[PDB]
Amino acid sequence: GLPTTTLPGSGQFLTTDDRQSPSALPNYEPTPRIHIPGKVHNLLEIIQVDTLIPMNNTHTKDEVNSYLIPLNANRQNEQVFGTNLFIGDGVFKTTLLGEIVQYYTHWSGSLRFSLMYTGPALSSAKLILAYTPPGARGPQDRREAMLGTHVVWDIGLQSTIVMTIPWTSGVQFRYTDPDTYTSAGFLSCWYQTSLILPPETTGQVYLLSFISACPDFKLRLMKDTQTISQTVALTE
Amino acid sequence: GLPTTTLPGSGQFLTTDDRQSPSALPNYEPTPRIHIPGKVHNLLEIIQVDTLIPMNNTH
Amino acid sequence: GLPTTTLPGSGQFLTTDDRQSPSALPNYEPTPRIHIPGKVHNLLEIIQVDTLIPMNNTH
Amino acid sequence: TVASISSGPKHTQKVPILTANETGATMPVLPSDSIETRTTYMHFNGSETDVECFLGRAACVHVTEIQNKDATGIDNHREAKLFNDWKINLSSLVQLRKKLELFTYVRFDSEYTILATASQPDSANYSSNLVVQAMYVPPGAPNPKEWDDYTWQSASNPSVFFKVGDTSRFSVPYVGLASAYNCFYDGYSHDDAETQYGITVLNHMGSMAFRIVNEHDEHKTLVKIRVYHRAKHVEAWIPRAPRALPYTSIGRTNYPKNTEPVIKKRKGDIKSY
Amino acid sequence: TVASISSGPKHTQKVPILTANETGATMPVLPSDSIETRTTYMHFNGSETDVECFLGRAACVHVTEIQNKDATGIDNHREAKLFNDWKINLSSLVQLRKKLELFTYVRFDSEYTILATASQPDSANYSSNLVVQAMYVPPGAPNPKEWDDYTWQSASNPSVFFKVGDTSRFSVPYVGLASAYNCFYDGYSHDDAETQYGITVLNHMGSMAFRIVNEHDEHKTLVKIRVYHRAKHVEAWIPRAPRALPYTSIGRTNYPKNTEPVIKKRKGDIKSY
Amino acid sequence: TVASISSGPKHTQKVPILTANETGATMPVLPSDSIETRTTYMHFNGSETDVECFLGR
Amino acid sequence: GYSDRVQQITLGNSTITTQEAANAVVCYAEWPEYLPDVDASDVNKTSKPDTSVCRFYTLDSKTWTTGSKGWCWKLPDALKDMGVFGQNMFFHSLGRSGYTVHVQCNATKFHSGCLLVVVIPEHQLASHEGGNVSVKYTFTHPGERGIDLSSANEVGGPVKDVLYNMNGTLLGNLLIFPHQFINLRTNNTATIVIPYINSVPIDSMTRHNNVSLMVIPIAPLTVPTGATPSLPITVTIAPMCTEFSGIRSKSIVPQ
Amino acid sequence: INYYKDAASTSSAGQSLSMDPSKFTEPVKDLMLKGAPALN
Amino acid sequence: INYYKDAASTSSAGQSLSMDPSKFTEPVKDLMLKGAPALN
Amino acid sequence: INYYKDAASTSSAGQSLSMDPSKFTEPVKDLMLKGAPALN
Ligand SMILES: Cc1cc(CCCCCCCOc2ccc(C3=N[C@@H](C)CO3)cc2Cl)on1
Ligand SMILES: Cc1cc(CCCCCCCOc2ccc(C3=N[C@@H](C)CO3)cc2Cl)on1
Repeated sequence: GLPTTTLPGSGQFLTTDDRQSPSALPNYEPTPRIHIPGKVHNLLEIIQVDTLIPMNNTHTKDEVNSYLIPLNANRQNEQVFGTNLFIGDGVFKTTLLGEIVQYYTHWSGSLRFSLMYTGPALSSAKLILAYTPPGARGPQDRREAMLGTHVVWDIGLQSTIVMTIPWTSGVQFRYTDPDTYTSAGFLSCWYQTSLILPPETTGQVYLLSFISACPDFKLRLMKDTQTISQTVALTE
Repeated sequence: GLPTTTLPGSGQFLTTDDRQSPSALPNYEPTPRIHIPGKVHNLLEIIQVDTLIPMNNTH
Repeated sequence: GLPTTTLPGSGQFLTTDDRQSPSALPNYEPTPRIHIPGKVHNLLEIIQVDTLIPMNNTH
Repeated sequence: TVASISSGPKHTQKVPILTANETGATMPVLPSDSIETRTTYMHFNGSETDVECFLGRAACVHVTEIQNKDATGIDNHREAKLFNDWKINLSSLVQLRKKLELFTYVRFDSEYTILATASQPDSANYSSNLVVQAMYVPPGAPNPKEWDDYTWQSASNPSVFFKVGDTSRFSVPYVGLASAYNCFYDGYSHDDAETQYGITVLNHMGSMAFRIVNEHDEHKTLVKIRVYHRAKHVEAWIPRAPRALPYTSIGRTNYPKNTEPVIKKRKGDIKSY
Repeated sequence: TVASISSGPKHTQKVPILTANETGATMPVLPSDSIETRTTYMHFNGSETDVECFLGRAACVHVTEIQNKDATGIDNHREAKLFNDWKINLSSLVQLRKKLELFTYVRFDSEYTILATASQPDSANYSSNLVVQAMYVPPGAPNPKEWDDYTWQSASNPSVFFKVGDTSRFSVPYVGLASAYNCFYDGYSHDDAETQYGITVLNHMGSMAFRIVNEHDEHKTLVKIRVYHRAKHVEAWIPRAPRALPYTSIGRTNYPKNTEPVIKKRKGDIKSY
Repeated sequence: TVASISSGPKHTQKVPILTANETGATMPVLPSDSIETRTTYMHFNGSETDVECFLGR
Repeated sequence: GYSDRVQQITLGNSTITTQEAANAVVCYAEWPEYLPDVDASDVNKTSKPDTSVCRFYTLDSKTWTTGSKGWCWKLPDALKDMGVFGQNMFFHSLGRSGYTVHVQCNATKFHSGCLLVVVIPEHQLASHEGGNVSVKYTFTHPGERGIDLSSANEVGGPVKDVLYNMNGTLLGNLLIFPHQFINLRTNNTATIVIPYINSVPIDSMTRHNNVSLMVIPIAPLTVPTGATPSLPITVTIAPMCTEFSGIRSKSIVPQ
Repeated sequence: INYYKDAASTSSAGQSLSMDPSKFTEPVKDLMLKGAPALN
Repeated sequence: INYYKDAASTSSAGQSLSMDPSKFTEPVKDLMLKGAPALN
Repeated sequence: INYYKDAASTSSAGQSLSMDPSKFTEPVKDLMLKGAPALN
């Protein structure tokens, strides 16, 4: 008989501990694995695939239309859309990125925001996208917007433009749940010159917008998502 | 005295676990084995012998 | 199963003991350290800096 | 590892930021393709986002309850909770369910922890000490009918006996019939016109059965069982869109009617911040 | 190591005891610069004044309380202490606080011990055996609303279940967002005219939540939770003046008005012994 | 270990499927003696049918 | 002078040419291949009709109009009646296959509109009834007709709400599945190569569909002034590396 | 590691991995070859 | 040290440290180079 | 022997045995020698 002493914590059950256990089914042989395409190893692998952002959130019931950012022909100087960058809330929240970020407490890294244009091929347009780093207000006019991170996008044969929100930060991690100290800025978009439709054409054209994370990205300290809850256990 | 911590499951009895136990009969000597024809090792050995099927179940 | 005996003191919590514990946050990666001037290692380092004595205590 | 390299002004014919998303790719664009950057290192590995880590902590998967009371004159033990049962599965309580259904096929060993606590809602002199016996009843094996049937002998079926207030823990290998468990299944068990659709049809491994071994004392004792499940040795294939609407049933994808808009409406314009 | 060397009479032009304190230095003067000494050795290392040792013992950081009782008809579990909560921090009880605030920035892993004891202030037949469940709820994660919400499933959030009367112990890595925790912060969360000032703004890691897993017995049971915290792997920068006045609030430096003189007045003259 | 070997058409004078059960033997006939098979491996050892396992709980 | 843009796919006795492609997607970066022995279980030699089943079948055409919500086809169902592919299907106990899907929609440089073409492995549909109502067989086996998401709820059928993918997930996140867009201004076809994806090495072709192909208008069709307000969309699909096993009597399936 | 002195006290035995059905499936005195006629 | 005989009874697995998003982010048939035109 | 995988779970650290008060006691820009005049 070897002398032992038990410490504080004996008998506790910590849902996060990782130890060995007896197998209830001694000697059982599991089914062989066969090959299946698509294996995922890290959630970091999947948040780099871009998905659509319901940017046009202004509706009243969920609709395919809140994915469409409208553009008006012949407007000059004006603003196309605006949003803050609380990736865990608001427009971002239902996107795959938003949806995964919510399983973690802290995030750090660059984001990739792209816009794909869908107007007739014989039209043309020049837009400016601007990222405003924390510390200033959402820009109120392009002059204000153009003094921060921006890209003049020229609509052409190449249909999409990929803007990166480079990680601009004092503190090396931010909260995924919106927090002030930890806030990330604003994203706005304005006409640089203006949309022009060809003859025989009319109305609004739309941009689709996507979001995905750069390879830069870090997420840490897992927790429970506000995105799902329940009141009684389900049954069959 | 070596410091320990006990985990969840301590004291449980799992009918399928396989561990050592003290022998109640210390030092006892079992009867020698003699040879007996017919030893079975796997149930897989015996399910290969065919047996009759009551196919005509209608009684 | 290895035979053990527990000694007096089992289960006690001594605020001054120093042992290992399971991490509640398995696999979490702490923020990198950056350099900060001023690191203290011993209280003996700081009690050698002189400070003023309110000698005139009479107020 | 560098998180960003140093990059300076650019005036090229080589534009990495113009792409064609119609192709289905997400081109790997970085901050340094469109602003001037400085070197910085990652200092991070992505350890805690590994799927083994993501699915590897215990989650509550089931809460049931049984009572110890005089069975004298009870015509239906099962019905008196003289020993309940659970048609095993992992998608009754939803926190863990949304996590698993981020994948289509999943393969893992399970580690179960079972916590049992007792309640004595009406006048008792004391708290008795009950031993629970929770045995695994696969498909094609007698289910117990009374709380003390021959079934409980469990001569071939793994069973664990632990005390109420304590916890029991053991681990079961991956018992799936195929190479992975389906998280989803767009099929039937056969081409029947009325057979059920979905995964309740593949997913079946019979039910787990609990009872108190103790005979009855003078008062009644409620024992409530909580089963926790931790995946170990995880393998996951084919990521899918996360669950947006609430769940209604074990094993079907169905969402409730007149549900509410899941996308938050802006308080303001598209232009609003 | 010598604590003092041998030194004899001196009649020099080299005076180590005259200095200019206006410079900000504390010149390293020793007994042997001004009296005749003999050799003596230190016999000591300064082991127990290491900051790891100074901050490394468990200190009580929080006492809360929850009760097990029939929740039937309770409109606000939180309010009935059917399961309390603690907005985590380390500066409510002050013994440990004064110790930490001897430094400006501090970095360490935490080891928590949680002791839970039960009380039955009014007539009970017995002492029941309750299991506590204390789960960690970070910022941006549902807080439980009832004592038995889906939240308690805690499928992704670390939770520990232990018995009242026992102790639970686990250790959490340094969870700060920056490189160190600030002990002090002369800033705001943004340039707002009315935002709060101080460190309550950086310092936030959501709250810890406790509940009893047991349903109710016939009597009521008070369970009082004490959280102890031990720093391990300590790193401290920039020493500061010790706290002289009493504390009034978590996270602000504020002292109470009409406080009392903190320097003891002489009973006698400056000349008094 | 192969569970089945590959086997193709047969037109022989050597018929493994005709036997005389009166002898008391169970002749070891396989799928590949009477249909055309493809190779497949066992992936299994028969561990949990060992008598030690069968009587050992 | 090779462009990403022009392409030719020849499979069997049938060829497709596109002069306005946008590359092609190969699901999960894997190309269809036959079933290796190491992965095999059924001992039966399989049948590989090759060129008689691995050719291009063009399903009947759809009409995109300003009110369209989107269409959904299931595989192998959509092909249950195409030539010898279909016969083989009803006649063997088990079968396995990959596909090349080519979705076609041309317009002019004055039109606008953008379709999402996506392949979803194991697309288990939801009942519009809620609760645990099932979706009857016939409803998930529309055949070449596919399911029309702008048709009305029917009884025993699936829900046809587009912002929810017919299963409780948001349209916006379908992009995690192999997919390609058809943006009239860029593109005129979409091509996806689908490797066989299952948790078993071979399965039944009638009780289980292993992918749904979905074509969904996202930016509404907008025709030039006084143009007819609609465009046809055509889907052509070719089984590739098909294998059938366990031949017999010929399945009889509901309805 | 055995902690105990007696052999009965050790854990379960380990798989025969013996397996030879012929004592049960082919106990015939003159050997039968599959493919050759049963009765000559 | 494993104390138990079966593999299911061992603790959690250890980090894939595999990580290759290209099956998801770039499943295109003809390789796309960043910087070169998307559609030629 | 660490029984646990993560570094936070190990016991207390071990004595700096670093000790250098000069950053606090003599942060002067031009070095002062004891015995030499303070102000020259
Ligand atoms: C005593 C005792 C009691 C027991 C029970 C052993 C475990 C039996 C159940 C096997 C695990 O079952 C599942 C595994 C995975 C999934 C699963 N559902 C999908 C979403 C994905 O995975 C479901 C079940 Cl029921 O063993 N010994
Ligand atoms: C179950 C379970 C429960 C838990 C909780 C884990 C610990 C969470 C809290 C993290 C530590 O928080 C702090 C560390 C340092 C300081 C600090 N304040 C300044 C004076 C200095 O340091 C404050 C807090 Cl709240 O984890 N698993």
